[PDB]
Amino acid sequence: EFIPHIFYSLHQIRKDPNNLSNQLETLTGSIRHRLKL
Amino acid sequence: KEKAIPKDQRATTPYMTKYERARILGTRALQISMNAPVFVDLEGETDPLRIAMKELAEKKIPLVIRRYLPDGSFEDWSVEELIVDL
Amino acid sequence: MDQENERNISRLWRAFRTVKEMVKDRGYFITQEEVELPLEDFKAKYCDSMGRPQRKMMSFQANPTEESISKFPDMGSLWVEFCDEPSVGVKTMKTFVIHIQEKNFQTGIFVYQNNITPSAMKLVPSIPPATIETFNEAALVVNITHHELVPKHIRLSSDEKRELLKRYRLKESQLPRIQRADPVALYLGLKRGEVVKIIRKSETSGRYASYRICM
Amino acid sequence: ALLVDVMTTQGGLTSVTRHGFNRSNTGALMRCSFEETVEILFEAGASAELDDCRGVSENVILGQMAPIGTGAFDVMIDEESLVKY
Amino acid sequence: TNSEDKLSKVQLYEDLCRYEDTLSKLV
Amino acid sequence: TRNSLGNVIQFIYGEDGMDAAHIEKQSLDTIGGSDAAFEKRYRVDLLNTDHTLDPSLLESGSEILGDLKLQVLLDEEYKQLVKDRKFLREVFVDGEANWPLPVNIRRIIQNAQQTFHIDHTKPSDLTIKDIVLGVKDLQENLLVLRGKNEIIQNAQRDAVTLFCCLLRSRL
Repeated sequence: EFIPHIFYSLHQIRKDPNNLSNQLETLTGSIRHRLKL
Repeated sequence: KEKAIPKDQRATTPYMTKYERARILGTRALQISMNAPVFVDLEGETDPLRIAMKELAEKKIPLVIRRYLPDGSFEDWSVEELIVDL
Repeated sequence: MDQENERNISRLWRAFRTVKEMVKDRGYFITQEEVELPLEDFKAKYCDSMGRPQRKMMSFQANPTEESISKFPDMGSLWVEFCDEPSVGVKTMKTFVIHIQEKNFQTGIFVYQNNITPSAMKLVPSIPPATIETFNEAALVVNITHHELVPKHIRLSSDEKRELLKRYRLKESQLPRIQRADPVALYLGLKRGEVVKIIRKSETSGRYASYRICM
Repeated sequence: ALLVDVMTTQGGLTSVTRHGFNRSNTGALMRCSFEETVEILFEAGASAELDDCRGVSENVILGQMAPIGTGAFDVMIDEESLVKY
Repeated sequence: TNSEDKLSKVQLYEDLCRYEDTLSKLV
Repeated sequence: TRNSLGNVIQFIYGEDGMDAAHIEKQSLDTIGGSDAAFEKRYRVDLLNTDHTLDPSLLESGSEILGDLKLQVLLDEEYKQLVKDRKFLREVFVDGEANWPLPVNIRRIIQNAQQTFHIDHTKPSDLTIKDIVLGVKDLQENLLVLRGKNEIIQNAQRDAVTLFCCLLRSRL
């Protein structure tokens, strides 16, 4: 399953941009992983 | 003809040694220098060794290497099917 | 209790343990507990009231395991007997030979203390297909196979010998050879024309296997 | 490793001298090549010894091509590929 | 060869395509 | 390796069948070091907080945590490393680590890092399955002897044992 994970990661992006760049980069990498699969 | 090994039961390396390479180049250079037909598109070369290398590059030398096992049997490998490192 | 008594007792116990190790290594069935018998039990059993070592009660018969029989169908029972006399006479050797023959044993081990008369050893090869092998007591105190420089040897069956000979495409006179008087050959009891495999360590590949033939 | 394996391959310690190598089973000319020529020739004659002419020295004496590297194989012509062209 | 042509014919293929493009722009 | 009469002197040249000019000094990292350093360096655990992978290293670090097949594979790998340590300490009782061997793996890895301009500040898109299976397959594709009976198979594994040990050590 990639659809709910994409949704959720999308929402903690749009909820907390104030996270340090580390979390943003890691989470974007996670979304790139899910759409790659 | 009992010595010859069937093609399926060939258990020698599929790469060609430096000794086989030098022997093949020497034989081909001699044959070219004795006015043998050339199988490739010669382009401005006048040295039999370089034309031998050129023919080797496109894998067009029509020779076969026979490899002698210690007991006396032998294994036949065409020059076309031998992998040459570069 | 003079010191020489317990010195000789300890050396004899050492030789007994070494002989048991050898018999186990020849493919026979020997328990680990029997190999590790402490010297106190040895003194309790194989010594009289005066502490004299009663060698004559130590003779025993051993039989091959299931695995050895499967690998070597021809292998049979073995008998081992000690001799009390400082020198073995002709009559004692004849009695031992007759005992082995009537027991119909394929091989026997005769351990002597100091010396054997030439007429006694005249009878050694006179009982085919039985084999008689002698081991001087002073040479069995320490197990040779337990040294660091001695690699591990294994014996090969007829089928394994044939398969190796075919696969390497060889005739038996081109393999490396090992003599009969070689101590490990006596230990394993190799006859003429038998192939022994060697496993060894190597700086370049870790483990390496060689082969040799008994000539 | 090779030197040690050669020295102890006959079941015993074979020294690198005439007594160890020139008393081996190798070819007559090979053995007579160094240090005991005439006596080895005499003994080979008296025992009717057969030489096989496969070592390097026997192919150097007879002026032929030893099986050494480039000489370990034969070069032959393939008719199928030649006709295919 | 006609398989990919049929796959490109249905809209949701283009949908996943520009969705991938949009995430590429976002990254 | 034979002679003019055909007698075998060695069943393989050098016991590994390698040319003498393709061999350089390389260090086996499994032999030396205390058990704590070994455990920290080579052990990975997806269920214990002590020995987890930091999710900022692996691109899929978030989802992999808590899986079952992955930890089984990692356990097999760690058992292999332990057996390798035991064997290597059996061979070299002095505890030395530098021995001559073929292929300089350090230079190959450095070339891979230099050529692709790899930036360490970003997550990598690798997969544990892919790494383990790739290393095992590469071991499967190392050949010196090309027989077919069991004898040649045993000889070839015996030949390539130590190199496989180093390869497992580095990757």
